[PDB]
Amino acid sequence: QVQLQESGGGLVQPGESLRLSCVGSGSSFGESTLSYYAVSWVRQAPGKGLEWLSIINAGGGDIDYADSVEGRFTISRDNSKETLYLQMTNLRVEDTGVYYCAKHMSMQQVVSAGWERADLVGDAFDVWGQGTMVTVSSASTKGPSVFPLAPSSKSTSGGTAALGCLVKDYFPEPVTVSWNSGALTSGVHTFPAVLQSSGLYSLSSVVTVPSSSLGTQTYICNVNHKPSNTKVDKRVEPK
Amino acid sequence: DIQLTQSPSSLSASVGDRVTLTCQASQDIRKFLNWYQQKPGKGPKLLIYDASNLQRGVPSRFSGGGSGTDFTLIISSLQPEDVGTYYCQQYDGLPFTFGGGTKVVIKRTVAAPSVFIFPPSDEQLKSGTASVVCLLNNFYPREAKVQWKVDNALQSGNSQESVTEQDSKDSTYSLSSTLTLSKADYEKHKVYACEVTHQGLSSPVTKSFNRGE
Amino acid sequence: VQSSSTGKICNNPHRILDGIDCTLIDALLGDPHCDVFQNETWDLFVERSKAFSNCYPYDVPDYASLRSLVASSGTLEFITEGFTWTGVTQNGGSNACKRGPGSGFFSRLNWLTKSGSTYPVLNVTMPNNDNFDKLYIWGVHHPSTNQEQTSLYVQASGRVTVSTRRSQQTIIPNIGSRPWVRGLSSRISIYWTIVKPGDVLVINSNGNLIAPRGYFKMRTGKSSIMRSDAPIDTCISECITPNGSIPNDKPFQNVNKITYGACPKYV
Ligand SMILES: *[C@@H]1O[C@H](CO)[C@@H](O)[C@H](O)[C@H]1NC(C)=O
Ligand SMILES: [Zn+2]
Ligand SMILES: [Zn+2]
Ligand SMILES: [Zn+2]
Repeated sequence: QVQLQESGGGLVQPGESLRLSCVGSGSSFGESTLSYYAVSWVRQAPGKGLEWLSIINAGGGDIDYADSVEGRFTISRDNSKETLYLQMTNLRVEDTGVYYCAKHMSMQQVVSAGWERADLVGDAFDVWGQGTMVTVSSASTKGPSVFPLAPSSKSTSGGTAALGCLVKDYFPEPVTVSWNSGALTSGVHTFPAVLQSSGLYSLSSVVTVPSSSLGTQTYICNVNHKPSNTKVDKRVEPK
Repeated sequence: DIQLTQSPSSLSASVGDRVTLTCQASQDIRKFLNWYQQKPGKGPKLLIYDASNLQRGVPSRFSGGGSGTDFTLIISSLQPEDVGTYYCQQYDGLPFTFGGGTKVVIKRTVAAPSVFIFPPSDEQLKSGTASVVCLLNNFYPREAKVQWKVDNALQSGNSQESVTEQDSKDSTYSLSSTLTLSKADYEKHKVYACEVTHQGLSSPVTKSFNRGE
Repeated sequence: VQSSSTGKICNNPHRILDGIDCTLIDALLGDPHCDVFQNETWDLFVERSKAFSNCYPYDVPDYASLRSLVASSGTLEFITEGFTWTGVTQNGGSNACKRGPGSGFFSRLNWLTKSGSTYPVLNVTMPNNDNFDKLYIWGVHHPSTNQEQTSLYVQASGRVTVSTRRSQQTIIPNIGSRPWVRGLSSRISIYWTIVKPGDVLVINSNGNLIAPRGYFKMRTGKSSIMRSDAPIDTCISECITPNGSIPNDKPFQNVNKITYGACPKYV
């Protein structure tokens, strides 16, 4: 099946511009690739639903826009690279959200045969990308401080001990957290970030580990905050 | 613009229940209607296309019906992995539009949270701020009360909670409460306490520590 | 012996239709730059050497016969019929054949492809309940690759069978490259079928069919076709050669063995 992957997202000031890209790989029936299909951009503001933005046919024509971005956004594609683009200009605060590129299922053109469907079907989105985060804010990027949340004697509840990492004061979203390089996943909870009054985000990751483990094993949390090129590995130990 | 209205906005149900989601269009859209599922932090996935067609690979407990203005997505036997949000979507005419989404939530047996408290680390105080964290692990239902006490004085306005999405495997939640105060204030007081109230607990549970112990 | 010509074809008394950039066959199928010729009639159709095709690349097995019988018929009158093509997508088009700004196709033909993930066995009939012969023009797509074949038609090998009560033609498409023409290594082959009164057309295909949209009304009469580069003037002459009109007062002529109308005999 064709697969999609968006990129190009980031933090930008209101009024500025930004170009998102989306690369197709794999293939569907008849070894068709993304350039056989119509594609749309769809976005999702934080905590909200889905909003269709724009559609473009396999061959680059039959373009349309939602009124909310018409005259500001321009959709295009380069089929030689199996890549779609969304050029955003005059961005505003409410354009903030996750942007997905999404393939419509009906075959629209077969170039090797000089064939093109008479009509743009625009039927169901059978493949979506993972999305790319766009933040429109006056605020500047800031990387996180990472502090250990240390297990202590008498902290046992159930038959387990708990420890974690507090990732504090960063902007914009998002940060990723893993434990022991992804080797430890059972009993891991990474909480949603909360916006603080300062306008910066804060987040915690915790894990519950048998009490016997404490002194004996090693527990390390690996934090990534790409927006500031931050990569921290902090060791969590008993106080 | 064609408007799609989904009901209910939110639904709680037990494993095994037959669940019905509805989508109403403001005008006749024939059968040009699709249903998607989106799990937290993930992209949508097609379940049903053109009102009633089950997408390849989607479990058979999902089915679709309706036409014109009235459509339904039915889950014949709800599974814990079904938690998430379901959207309908219309392509009779541009602009394409989505319903506002319906969130599905699993009901399970009560499970009391296990509670832990963490003092601020030394590195953080070194930098003028003190964060005290309280963790409630693996509980149900989601409703819980977490109260901070400083030197036994009931705190307010200076803490924030965050809650995980319902777990896809055991349908429980976890929660964190963070009490934030300046290093000055933190050094003022001695006893820091997190008191938790929850339906699975016969009486409030308190976890605490004494500063510098 | 008439041995000279003015060098011009006289436009009376015979009805001359100057093809300009179009051959008669391109006019028949409905090549876009030729749609001006839709439903036209002639006593003599004049084909120019500068004519060119500008649509999907095609060939016609027994080209000479189709061209001859249409030329003799003397009309392109076309009557759309309501074929029903269940379970396929219609009106396929191509950028090799733009009609105005968008992709298009021959006006008289209907390029059918899969709908969803299937192309069913088409099986349609059209009775002739009139008292004249109907000429149906239809076609077969030959893809250049297997990938192309399945993308368009699903079946790994297609087939087109068109029949009447006493004739039948079955064509199997042939996958492979031909020389690149206007960007394309694929082809359409054109075939035709005559259906007499009281007879019936049956079309049965599981892929690669380029369907008819209706029929050309057949006539009999004095119409013909000629290749010539002579200009067409306003004047009167019964005898026309590719070299120009000639007087027919003399019993013999030495201008050209190709002639039309009341003409001296070539010697
Ligand atoms: C094709 O249609 C004709 C006319 O209805 C019918 O006699 C014949 O059985 C059909 N053939 C198939 C393959 O169904
Ligand atoms: Zn846990
Ligand atoms: Zn509008
Ligand atoms: Zn105090």
